[PDB]
Amino acid sequence: SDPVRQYLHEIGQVPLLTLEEEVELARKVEEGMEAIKKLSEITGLDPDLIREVVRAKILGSARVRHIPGLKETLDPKTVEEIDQKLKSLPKEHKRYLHIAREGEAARQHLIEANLRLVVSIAKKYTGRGLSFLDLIQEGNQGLIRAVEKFEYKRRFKFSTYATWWIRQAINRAIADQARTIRIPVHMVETINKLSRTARQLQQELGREPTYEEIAEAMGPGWDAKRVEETLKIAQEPVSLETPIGDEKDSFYGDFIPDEHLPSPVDAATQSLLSEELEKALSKLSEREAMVLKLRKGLIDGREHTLEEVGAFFGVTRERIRQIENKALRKLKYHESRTRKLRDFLD
Amino acid sequence: AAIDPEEEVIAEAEGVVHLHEPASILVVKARVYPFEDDVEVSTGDRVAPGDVLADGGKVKSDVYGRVEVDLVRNVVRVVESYDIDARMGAEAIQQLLKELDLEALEKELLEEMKHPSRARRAKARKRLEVVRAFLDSGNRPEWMILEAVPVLPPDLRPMVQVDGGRFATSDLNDLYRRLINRNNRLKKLLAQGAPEIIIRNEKRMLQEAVDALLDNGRRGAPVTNPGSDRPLRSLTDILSGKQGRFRQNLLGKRVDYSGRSVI
Amino acid sequence: DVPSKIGTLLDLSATELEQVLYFSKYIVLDPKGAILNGVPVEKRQLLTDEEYRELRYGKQETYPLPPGVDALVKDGEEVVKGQELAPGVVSRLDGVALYRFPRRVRVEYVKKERAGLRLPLAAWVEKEAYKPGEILAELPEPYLFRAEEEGVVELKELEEGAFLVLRREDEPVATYFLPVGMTPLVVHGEIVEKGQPLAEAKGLLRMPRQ
RNA sequence: GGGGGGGG
DNA sequence: TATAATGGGCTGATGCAGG
DNA sequence: CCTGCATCAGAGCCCGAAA
Repeated sequence: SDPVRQYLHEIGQVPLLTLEEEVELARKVEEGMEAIKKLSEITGLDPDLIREVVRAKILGSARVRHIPGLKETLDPKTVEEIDQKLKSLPKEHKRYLHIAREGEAARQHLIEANLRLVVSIAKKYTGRGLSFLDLIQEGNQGLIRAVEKFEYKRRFKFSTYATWWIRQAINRAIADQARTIRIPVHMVETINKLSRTARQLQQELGREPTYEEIAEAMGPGWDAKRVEETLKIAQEPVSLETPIGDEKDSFYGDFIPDEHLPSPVDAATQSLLSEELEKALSKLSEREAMVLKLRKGLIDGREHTLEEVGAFFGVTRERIRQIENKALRKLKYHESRTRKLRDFLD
Repeated sequence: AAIDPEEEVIAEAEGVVHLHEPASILVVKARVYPFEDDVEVSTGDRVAPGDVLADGGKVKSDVYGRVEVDLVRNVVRVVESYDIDARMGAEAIQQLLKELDLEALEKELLEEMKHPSRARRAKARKRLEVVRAFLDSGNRPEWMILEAVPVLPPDLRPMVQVDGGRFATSDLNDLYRRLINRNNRLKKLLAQGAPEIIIRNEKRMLQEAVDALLDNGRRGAPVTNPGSDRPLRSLTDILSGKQGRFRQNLLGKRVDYSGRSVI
Repeated sequence: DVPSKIGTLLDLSATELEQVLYFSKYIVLDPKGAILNGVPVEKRQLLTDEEYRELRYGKQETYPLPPGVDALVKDGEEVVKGQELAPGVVSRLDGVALYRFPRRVRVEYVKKERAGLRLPLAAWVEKEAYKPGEILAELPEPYLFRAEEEGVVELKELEEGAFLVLRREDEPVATYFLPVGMTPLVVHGEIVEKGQPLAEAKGLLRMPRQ
């Protein structure tokens, strides 16, 4: 009924390896990858595709899907065809198929056997915006790639190498998902630094530093305006559903006007404008008002400058610019009488 | 064999080898089937009694199981175990509901309706009310689990710059983000063939992401914003209650052309 | 929403619906003839994790043996319920016991040498070949087997019985075999002349076990 | 796993 | 990318396993 | 068969509500 407790129970199902079982599994994983490389050349196939076909049958047909990067759609048709060529090889060649498949069988058990390691690393990274289980899965993802690059012959215990990749994958995960406005991983690294810097500053100054005292504590390149624009970037959004104190019947979002949609006055004002905008072009003549109306555009905005006007207005090219003015100034006398457009100046 | 060329043991001359002092002894219930020549099934495969194992068909398997090719002991193990299909999750359930002919079910439950003890009468009715509900409606029971989960239009889940240049955002966005991360990472754990204990864990977390989006708090701990005890308000929360859509904006609104004063 | 609409359509209880949706139990879609605890697996049955593993992956168990302690059983040996495997180890499973990591490899090398031996004749047993443990001679009284070359002795003792090899320069002059009941009276690296007793032969003389 | 200072 | 590190901190209405 | 017995969804309106 509790999701943490159940996963802690399920990883307690795999016993942890002994030094020989650990090196055995590590051993077979690496030898299995060397298997698949040589099987690429015998076969004329692609290591990744052979890797997934070996992969398919160890796990069972429970999991069969298209894997990103492989050239063929990976469905039971092609894995049967590709498997039976694999099995169509001489006994000295097909001994390497058997090596691959126990490769991936060991890799699975090597992963499952180190799941408790991820938990005890992840438990230290709580309270940074990712949930425990979200941490674990990201930690497990590092464990998976620590298995694929572990070189067992350096004789380090596996715990030692895996811890590096786990912590690497957790801290990426934090820096990439924790913010509603996702920001680049290195930029969060800088923000986190400002805070550590300030905290020690405050810790010696006995009061909160100003941006200038941070700026110099940051070294060259840092002034106070850059401390200031770094923090405005670091700012996290707040919830529309926040209760406005009282907690009874008040949401922050209820206090926020919608400034996108026009109000009834605005939509009426914009209608009113086009209404007397064209009832003013047609009152000199609509033709020279059509030339000018073609210049700016009631609905379209048809505004370039010199060239296209070479085509269809009715005349050639510099004349439209001239009747531009005469429509404009006939408009301007036309408006000294119909001075009802002054008000639109706001 | 070993790390470096040194410390390997090579055999000095002709001789026979005996194994002593194991780390430990693993007893498995399996069948051993030695082979002289080439082996025709690779390790991991599952097989049934009588299936061809190695040496062009002379050696075969006695039991149902899955194959373990020992190239040291040059013998094909088969550990007895079945090609059982047993599933977990919504994926299981979706199938089982895909696999329901409802008219058949109706016929069978009607037959149970002619039975005393009234209790069997009673529960065959409740089941048959759902059966008939789908039959008349045209809804397929498989639709009670989602493959595609819908996403609400963004202007209904806004993220707006309020007066301050600050940003303010609806809770659904964080409930969607949690969903998207988990779907996305499950997609990658699948392509990378992670163990099923790992895939199982994420698959269940995916459910809980879908369950907090649709009706946070309904089952299990309510998901909260970090450093807040406030349950995020999910779609159900929006619809329902005194502050919900119906009672707060559909059965009654604020209005224009109105005003208030002391009397 | 109670009663579950999915639950009722399927005749799955509240608890049963949770367990399969939240990955606490399996539910079978095609038992492919499985059987567990004596009863065949029926469709739409719910298996725990352990149940699922016993049916899908098979049963097995591995048992530590104390360091240095050797097993009362050998590799590939089929075992019964409660058969004993190490001085403190008893298996709780029938099946094929498999060695994990042998710390001790013993390779018995095959050696075929020709070696000589002289005994009385009233005391020898005549036959064309002797195979291990077979009686070789019986002496009424003790007979002293004498060197028939001069040389340095290289003594090679086996578990029971002995080999003797003389040689001048580094070329072996002689290879003698001392069976059981024949205790060498020389030590390795000793030099002996012709006819010095190399060993005493007492009573029954047999070829050793190996 | 459901709730609060003031006015009527 | 490599010492090792391996299991969390008040009410009523209705549908149920149990005397 | 029936009852304890559990699990869930209810709990007045409008306005200031001092975040």
